[PDB]
Amino acid sequence: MLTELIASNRRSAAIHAFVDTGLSTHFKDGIYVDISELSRKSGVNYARFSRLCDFLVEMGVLVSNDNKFRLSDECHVFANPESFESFMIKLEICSHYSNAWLMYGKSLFEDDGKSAFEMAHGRPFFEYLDGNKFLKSNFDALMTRVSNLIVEKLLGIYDFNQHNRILDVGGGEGELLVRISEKVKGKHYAVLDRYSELPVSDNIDFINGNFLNSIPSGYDLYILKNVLNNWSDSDSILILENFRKAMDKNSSLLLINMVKEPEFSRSFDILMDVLFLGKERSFTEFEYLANQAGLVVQETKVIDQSYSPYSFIKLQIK
Amino acid sequence: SMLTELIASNRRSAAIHAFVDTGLSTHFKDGIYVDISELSRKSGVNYARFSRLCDFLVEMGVLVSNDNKFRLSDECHVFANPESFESFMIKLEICSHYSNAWLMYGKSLFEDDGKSAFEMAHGRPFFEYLDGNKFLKSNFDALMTRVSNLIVEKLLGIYDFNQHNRILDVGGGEGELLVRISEKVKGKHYAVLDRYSELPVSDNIDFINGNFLNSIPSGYDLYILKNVLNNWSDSDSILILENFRKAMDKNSSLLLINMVKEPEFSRSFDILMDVLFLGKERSFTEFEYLANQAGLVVQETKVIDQSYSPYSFIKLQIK
Ligand SMILES: Nc1ncnc2c1ncn2[C@@H]1O[C@H](CSCC[C@H](N)C(=O)O)[C@@H](O)[C@H]1O
Ligand SMILES: Nc1ncnc2c1ncn2[C@@H]1O[C@H](CSCC[C@H](N)C(=O)O)[C@@H](O)[C@H]1O
Ligand SMILES: COc1cc(O)cc2c1C(=O)c1c(O)cccc1C2=O
Ligand SMILES: COc1cc(O)cc2c1C(=O)c1c(O)cccc1C2=O
Ligand code: NA
Ligand code: NA
Ligand code: NA
Ligand code: NA
Repeated sequence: MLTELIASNRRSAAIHAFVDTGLSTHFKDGIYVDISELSRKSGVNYARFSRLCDFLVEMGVLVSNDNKFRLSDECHVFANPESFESFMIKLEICSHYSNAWLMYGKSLFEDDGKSAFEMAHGRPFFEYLDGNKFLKSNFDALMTRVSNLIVEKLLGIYDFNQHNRILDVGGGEGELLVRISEKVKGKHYAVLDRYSELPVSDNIDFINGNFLNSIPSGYDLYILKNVLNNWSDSDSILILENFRKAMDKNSSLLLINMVKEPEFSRSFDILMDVLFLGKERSFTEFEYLANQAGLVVQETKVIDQSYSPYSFIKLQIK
Repeated sequence: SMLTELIASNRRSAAIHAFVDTGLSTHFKDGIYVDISELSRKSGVNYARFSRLCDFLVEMGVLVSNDNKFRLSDECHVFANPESFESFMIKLEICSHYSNAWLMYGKSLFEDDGKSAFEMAHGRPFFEYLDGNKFLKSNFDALMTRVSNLIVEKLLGIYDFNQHNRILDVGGGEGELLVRISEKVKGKHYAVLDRYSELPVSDNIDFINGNFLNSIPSGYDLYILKNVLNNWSDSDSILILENFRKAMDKNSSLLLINMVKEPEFSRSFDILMDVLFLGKERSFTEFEYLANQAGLVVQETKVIDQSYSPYSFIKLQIK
């Protein structure tokens, strides 16, 4: 078993070959595929692609019957190139992620606050993405897709209608607030991120800002989704301090994050270390940082997403 | 979820790599419990960040956690020894050259030029490329030396090497298999053929710089071909075995020894052979077919059980 654990990478690489080529897009709506006919149609090598299909059956990605193959129920997402899972495998084993992982070991002996990613590429993750269209488009697309998947549940567990002026900080392409604004109308909607060129969307104010320097005041609802996992404890407190300075007594901050729970994998925690010198935090750790910034936890809920549990934390100023 | 953690399979390999390649794992010898605060003080590794990696290694079953200390699992004792095959395996498994080969795998399936994904990434076939890369050649040859050393006792146990006079190991690399056999089976002539820019030296071994695609030398009564055919197409595999038939007389024997594909075990190795070589992991049946096409007869077959994989042992003579 230990040699196949060492060879874990091979599972990721096999899925990449199947999905990144678009071969998986021939397996829509649970159809059984004749690999002989797929080979003639697409010009993929029959015998060598048949061998990859056998390894995908072993992995449980494909199901074998009547001398054909279908995607498993869970793996229907691989037939859709717009699926978050399609964008995830495109990034997971890309050359930039690989080269960052190869600096991980060395990064554990350095104290200069440089991520494994920065050691490999010469700039921190988001600064590097500014000059790399492959990384930025695919990463921003992944975040747009997971945002889209949480909007319904989020609207369900919190009354957005009470609020007037809403700012999503580090909101990226602004998918979260665009989808919220279609359901909760007649509000003011703003999205802050790092924009070389401002996005444009009906009734969205896009702001080019820096949440390490300042959060703009005069909003009664702030959102910070999947940002703190990219930052040290020190940088996290600084971001939360900037919220406290921007917020008055009536303001609310919705802190929304993939949350660390003992039953689930630590693999994401380690990726945040490699890419950002960040971490996946528990409810307790998030509460500690918030208290250090002079904020108080007024509500906590868990949102069950398919891939991971999510922490919903409503914060107000002390 | 299960699907997102399968997509993230690479993270397991990378975590093991960071733990072993740094030599951190060499602090966990003899199943001792390590205090990560002490290890940090001694080695200068970040306590908090290394403690998180240890928790992932516990999840994987590489480490065992008791009273805020960590030991290697019984199975993973090998990670504390930098001479172990497993140490060399993880240093190659996610190295930049293997990674870049894997990123060409999908594209390689639409080409019919007989270029491996490795050659598409690097501009030369695997072994030709290793001639100009000491990192890959030294670590690959070291891995092969370690797995050769692990099979020698079982091999001597299942075959009578003492009946033979002149022994050639073809593609024998650093010559570890014949060096270890020669310490237990004395008074013989021992030769090792491979691609040598400079000939290795070892008491009573004749190292030959050769090419088994062009010719194999006649005048030996025992020939060995271990873990070579998995690096070659069916066509090139047949050519290698024909070259043996042309080298052999009716009294010659060839021992064809290979990791063998059985349905109970993972297809992951078969796919690696495609990526690196346009090779494949073959069944007993497939090996016997290639041998028949080359004009060789199966005298004997056995299975050798190694910890990680089954091995095919096939004795061949000419028709
Ligand atoms: N200093 C900074 N100021 C503002 N935004 C920043 C920033 N550093 C990083 N970001 C942004 O932080 C985001 C992290 S990814 C999270 C995106 C979005 N909140 C979602 O959950 O889907 C990226 O969009 C990145 O561009
Ligand atoms: N054309 C060629 N002629 C001879 N040896 C070759 C060759 N092409 C590759 N090789 C050798 O084939 C070997 C494959 S790895 C097997 C090594 C050894 N027999 C063992 O089992 O441990 C390598 O040592 C490589 O250098
Ligand atoms: C670098 O990857 C991420 C960074 C984030 O800030 C947030 C997420 C990710 C992910 O990779 C990710 C993922 O692969 C699957 C589901 C969710 C996420 C993130 O939220
Ligand atoms: C390129 O990898 C190999 C080529 C071979 O001819 C034989 C082996 C290998 C391996 O990679 C390998 C491994 O990773 C772990 C255990 C055994 C082997 C090979 O025998
Ligand atoms: Na296609
Ligand atoms: Na990612
Ligand atoms: Na050469
Ligand atoms: Na040898």
